[PDB]
Amino acid sequence: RRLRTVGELIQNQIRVGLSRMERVVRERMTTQDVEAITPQTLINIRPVVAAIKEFFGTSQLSQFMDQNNPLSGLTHKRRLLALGVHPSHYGRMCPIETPEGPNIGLIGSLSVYARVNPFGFIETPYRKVVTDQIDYLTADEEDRHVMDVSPRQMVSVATAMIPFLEHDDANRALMGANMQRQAVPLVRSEAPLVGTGMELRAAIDAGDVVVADKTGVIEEVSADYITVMADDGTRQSYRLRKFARSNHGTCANQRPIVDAGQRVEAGQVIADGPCTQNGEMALGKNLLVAIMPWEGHNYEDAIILSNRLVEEDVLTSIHIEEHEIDARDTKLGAEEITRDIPNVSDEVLADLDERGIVRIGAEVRDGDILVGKVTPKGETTPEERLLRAIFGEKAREVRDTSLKVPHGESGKVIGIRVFSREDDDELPAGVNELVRVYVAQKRKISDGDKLAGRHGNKGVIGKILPVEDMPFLPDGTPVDIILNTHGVPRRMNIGQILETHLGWVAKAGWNIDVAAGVPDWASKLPEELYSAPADSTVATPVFDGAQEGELAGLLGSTLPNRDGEVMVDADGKSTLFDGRSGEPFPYPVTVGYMYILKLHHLVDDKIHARSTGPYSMITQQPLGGKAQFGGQRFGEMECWAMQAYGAAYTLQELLTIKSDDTVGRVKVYEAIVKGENIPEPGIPESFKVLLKELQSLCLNVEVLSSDGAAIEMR
Amino acid sequence: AYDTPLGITNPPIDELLSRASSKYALVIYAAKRARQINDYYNQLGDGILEYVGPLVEPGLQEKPLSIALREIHGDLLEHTEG
Amino acid sequence: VPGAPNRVSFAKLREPLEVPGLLDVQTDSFEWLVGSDRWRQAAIDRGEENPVGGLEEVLAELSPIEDFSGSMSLSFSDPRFDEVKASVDECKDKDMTYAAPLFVTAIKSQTVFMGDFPMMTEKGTFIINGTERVVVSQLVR
Amino acid sequence: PVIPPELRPMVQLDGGRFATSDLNDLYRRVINRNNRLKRLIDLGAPEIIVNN
Ligand SMILES: CC(=O)O[C@H]1[C@H](C)[C@H](O)[C@H](C)[C@@H](O)[C@@H]([C@H](C)OC(=O)C(C)(C)CC(=O)O)CC/C=C(/C)C(=O)Nc2cc(O)c3c4c(c(C)c(O)c3c2O)O[C@](C)(O/C=C/[C@H](O[C@H]2C[C@@H]3OCO[C@@H]3[C@@H](C)O2)[C@H]1C)C4=O
Repeated sequence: RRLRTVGELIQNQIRVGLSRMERVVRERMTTQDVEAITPQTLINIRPVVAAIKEFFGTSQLSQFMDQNNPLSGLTHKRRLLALGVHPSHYGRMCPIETPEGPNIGLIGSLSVYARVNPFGFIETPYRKVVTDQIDYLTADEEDRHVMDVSPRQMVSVATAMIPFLEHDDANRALMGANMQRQAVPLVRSEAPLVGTGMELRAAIDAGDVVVADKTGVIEEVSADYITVMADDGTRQSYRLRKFARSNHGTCANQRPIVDAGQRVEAGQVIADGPCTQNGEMALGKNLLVAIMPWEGHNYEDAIILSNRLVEEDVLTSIHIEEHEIDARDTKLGAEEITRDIPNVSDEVLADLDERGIVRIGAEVRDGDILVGKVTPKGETTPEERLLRAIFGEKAREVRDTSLKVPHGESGKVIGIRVFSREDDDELPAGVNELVRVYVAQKRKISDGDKLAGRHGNKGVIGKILPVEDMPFLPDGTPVDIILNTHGVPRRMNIGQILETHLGWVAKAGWNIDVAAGVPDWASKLPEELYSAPADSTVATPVFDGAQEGELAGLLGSTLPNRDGEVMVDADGKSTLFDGRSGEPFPYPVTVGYMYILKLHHLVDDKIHARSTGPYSMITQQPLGGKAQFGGQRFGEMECWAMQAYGAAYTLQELLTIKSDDTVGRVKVYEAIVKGENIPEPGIPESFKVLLKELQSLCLNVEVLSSDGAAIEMR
Repeated sequence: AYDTPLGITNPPIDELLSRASSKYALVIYAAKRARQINDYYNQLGDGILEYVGPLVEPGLQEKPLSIALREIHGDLLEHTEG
Repeated sequence: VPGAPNRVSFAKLREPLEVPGLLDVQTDSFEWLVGSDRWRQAAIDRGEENPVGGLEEVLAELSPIEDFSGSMSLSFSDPRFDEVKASVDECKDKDMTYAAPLFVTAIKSQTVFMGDFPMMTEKGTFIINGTERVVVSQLVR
Repeated sequence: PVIPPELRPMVQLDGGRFATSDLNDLYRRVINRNNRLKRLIDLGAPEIIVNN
């Protein structure tokens, strides 16, 4: 295990930059006579500075940091490329968090307690057998192998945060890790009700949480900053990231968790990060679940949600996106960014300021202008000049080039950063002005969004039911989500059911009601676990955590609600009333609280529709992947299905007039507008390009009809 | 049976396939007639050609392709197969 | 943890060794690279008595570069650092890179400048052209 | 034969950068050496240089 560490693999790139620099000091010192030579004048440091500049920019190891949650960035770090299963992989690098894609086996995350030796060897901690001292275990310690340091040695941070990890399959355990690093920060950031002990330790070390450096007392507490008055007398202050756009567009917001009069010890959490609450990772919310299949709306993976989640903004998340536009150094001259647009209504630029940039706090819908800008003209139609001269408008140059909002997105403008030429600032050559606009979106949870839990289960939101019609307990308390059972008797995902019952045990509390001792299931238990109040968090380590016997014992003990009625039996089931018909559901249905997440895949980003749009230059086909109107790809596999049906025209329409006919797609849009018949397709541009490619290869191709020997496309 | 067809599924393809040879002949059957109806509705079509239709009672906003299917269902027109 | 919330643990066992800083995988390497005085505190509970720096080790193994015809004293030693140009917020806002300029301090003896040397933050990340980057670790034989 | 330019385009990219097809450099490779060969023939150069 070489385990090239960042600094060591950085040094290796400096070797090449220095060695190739020394090759020049050998040659260029000979031509010039001596006493005109110094290590300074001859050494050109370009190869040295180019190597480091070429490393971060071009190296595959230098990666764009992935942070939509503190855990994703923490696990992006500690990740390692294995390109160059076994007993040595146990306790050093877990194959458990390898991606589910084709790169499985080449990519893995470092274990929790793994330490790196200076030479690159991975040292596992352990206790010689049970001695209290801890020594570094490795292949050298594999020679004389006799006790491990602790459980979850082979388990990483992402995997160690899955409660009841031992019950789920390695696949579902693997998917659960990837699902956690896909969560998005919610505005509320409610902590998990049931979990392991890693939430606290992983949150503070992620770096996105505010930690106190020295013991003291807070002097001031504000949304902007927090000041701590230390007993030593020194004064420390912490500026809080407020609605900062992350790398992938997730709002990074810090909330102060302390007050002025509080006295904080060193290392304590002063403010919560985006996905943390009270100093521990909160990647989702706690919701009331029902495992009954509900009239096919949760069919096969789909999940049904209560409208309460939309009303109370529990799954709502803020998303921010940056837009940029630049200025002069153009083709036919330098253009200027101005509010004036060539010909538009006064109401269209109403939200634009004196410079022409969208004013902060203003709302923007699809197509609205963000930054107004003009270009140099060609200044070179007759029919347009007549109307211009008639009504008095003039051929003021110009071509309208404005930064509009992309199709299918909306929000409010939080801030604008402008870089002008008047001020001396740093900018690329010729570019006079640079302005970046940041737009934020408050995204309600919507049908189609992808939700998932910690056990690898995932599925889209099938339907959002109004709060009135939902399976609800005799309390009148509706369930938040409704899951389905049919997944179990192939994949079995047992852990998903365990935390569901423990989620209800923790929400309602319990009291074992010991009489004449404690029951036998509490034999291996401590005394503090008994008699807990409602809404109590619970920690179950991966391999040393709870067991089935203690669970049912807690299922038997449930603090009733206000009126004293018990809502859940020892089987974790309850009689739910159909909110539509009113009749109760004939059988008891399992209910509880499960911790679910909101994955980065969202409907607003994944929906696309195009009627007409821009087309590529070389190939006249439409082009997707820009800010607007991406076209869908019709491959040969789809062409095979289209041929299997025997539909000749449908296939011809897609490949000629919908894609590549230069004169076709314009005359169809014309015929559709007039309401006429759609014309017969022409020759696709792809085929005309094919013939020229053959002619350039010195192959004389000729398209011959029945007569008139050869025809030229033109 | 089949209490009542709704929208696209009306008329049934089984009662349509009796009017032509194959399902592919059915496509060209109703497609070219839709070209004739949509022509007539816009106005007289190509050089020295008077186009007729619709033959059946038109719907409220019924499309010309949906009309031609009801026309074939009632044997209101014959075509020369092949 | 002083301000840690109360979370009941079902584990009847005890973990004596707290989890080491999971971010130490990135920090310990870059501190070894630059030869920070904090990594120089590894000689307080010493091992091998010499705290040779990564750049020094690379500069020492190449030093001196001897021309075949006549001897040339190009030996490099004791590289110098300057305080970081700007803060991470300035580098991310102004789109520049977070770096500390490094010039080697070493037959003429004219100290030479090399270039802007990127630096790692407390989160273990690099700002390269205003973008926060992370250098993964590679595993070869 | 020389392929039309629109199929081997050279257009100004975003942010002021330039972009072009490889055919332009591959065609440039040919016409450069074909011309230098004309210079060598007219120069009465030795056959080693000409045949090279
Ligand atoms: C733009 C960029 O930098 O992308 C980076 C990388 C993806 C970003 O860090 C990205 C933010 C990522 O962190 C998050 C992202 C959300 O994840 C995903 O995209 C998906 C959708 C797959 C995950 C998901 O949603 O399911 C989350 C990732 C989580 C996991 C388990 C994961 O994905 N692991 C993962 C995946 C990979 O495929 C590779 C990979 C690779 C190397 C050496 C790796 O170690 C990889 C790796 O560990 O070699 C290849 C051929 O190519 C290398 C291409 C790129 O590297 C650059 C580095 C330089 O930057 C500019 O010049 C260089 C450029 C040419 O290559 C890769 C390394 C390549 O395929």
